Amino acid sequence: TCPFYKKIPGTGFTVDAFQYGVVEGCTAYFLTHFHSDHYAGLSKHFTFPVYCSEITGNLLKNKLHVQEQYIHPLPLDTECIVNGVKVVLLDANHCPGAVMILFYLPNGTVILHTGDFRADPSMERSLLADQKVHMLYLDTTYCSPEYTFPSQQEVIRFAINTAFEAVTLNPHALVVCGTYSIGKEKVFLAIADVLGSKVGMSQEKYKTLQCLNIPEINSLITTDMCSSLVHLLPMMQINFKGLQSHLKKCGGKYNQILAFRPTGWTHSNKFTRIADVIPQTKGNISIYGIPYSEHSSYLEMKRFVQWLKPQKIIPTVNVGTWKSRSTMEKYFREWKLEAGY
Ligand code: NI
Repeated sequence: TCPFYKKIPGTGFTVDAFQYGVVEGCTAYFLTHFHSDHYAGLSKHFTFPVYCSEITGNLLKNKLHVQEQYIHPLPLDTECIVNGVKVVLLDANHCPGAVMILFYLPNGTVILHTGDFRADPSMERSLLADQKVHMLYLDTTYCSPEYTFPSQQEVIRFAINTAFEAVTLNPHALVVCGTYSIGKEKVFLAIADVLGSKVGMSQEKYKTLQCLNIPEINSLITTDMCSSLVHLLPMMQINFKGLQSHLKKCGGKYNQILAFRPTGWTHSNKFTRIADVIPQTKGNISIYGIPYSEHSSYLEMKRFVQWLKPQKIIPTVNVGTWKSRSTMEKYFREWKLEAGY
């Protein structure tokens, strides 16, 4: 049964709630972004309206094959009426097509649902700066002070330099990047760029990428593996036994892989900086875990919440245990007492 934190009071609207069957009362199903925990349930047979970004609509149409008439894409940063209720979609700084949604209720209450987000100061000068927000449905993936990670720009810097050095030291070395969903395209697009290559990938992954309205995309990516020296592979496959496997397939065109595993947080964030990272090494194959996050650090979250000064906060992540719930509320109270709202 759909949990209360997926429902928007005083509307027929639900958010990321596609896996419960028909939800009694729901006139409209919003989808914040194309990630499978959020879309779980969708298929060609859905015949209720979906509201989502243009880019999420492309993925629905071409990867799940939902019928064009049930996909209502909306532009960002634009006041739109949906079943007689004003809404705005805002960029979430998560993966391509990912949005937060502003709901202006008839009674005058205002609700922000963040979907998944990496909070950023640029949001403080969006349409959000114009009015008060009473309820906040918040991505709490990393709502605990151990969760620090570097900026995306830092991480991209590290990657570009690592890659560029190896390739210039050994021109028969391959770069591999692991992937399993949309997100984090910047890692492989930045490396490819520095090296003068397109990124090579399977046919399903090329198709996924051709949905994303990335500008100049036909120049950056290809399905021809031989032609390219940055390859994408399934994240499952990014290990020694499966990289060796892949190192064979190329057929003696490269003598050394240098792979990158973009991760979220891992416990070595607690002890080591980005400039002091090292790989695992079994022969000629090296593997960097790099902590490129598309979720708020604790500090980024805390800041955003203290600027917003919401009257109420409803968690959408880590809500399944009383211990996580309790710890979260404790941080919410600290924040509010520090900030005086
Ligand atoms: Ni996500």
